[PDB]
Amino acid sequence: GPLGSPEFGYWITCCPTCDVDINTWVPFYSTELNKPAMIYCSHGDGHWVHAQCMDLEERTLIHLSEGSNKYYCNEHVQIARA
Ligand SMILES: [Zn+2]
Ligand SMILES: [Zn+2]
Repeated sequence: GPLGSPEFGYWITCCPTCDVDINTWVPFYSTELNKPAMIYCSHGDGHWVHAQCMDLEERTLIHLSEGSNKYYCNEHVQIARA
């Protein structure tokens, strides 16, 4: 019984150039069924954002999902010039 997308969910804007949208999205991860494995950042304002949206690997997401791991989004992994 997969939950459709009637109400809100992870269909948001992980970034300013996000493309994740059920209108044309699908379960890419092998551990997922029909939803983007969003990730939480730990830099000042922790937020939620898709993983593939930042050119990430499915394995790294699994490893980072082990529990204890300083996970960092893409816009806060190497802040310096922009
Ligand atoms: Zn996104
Ligand atoms: Zn972040």
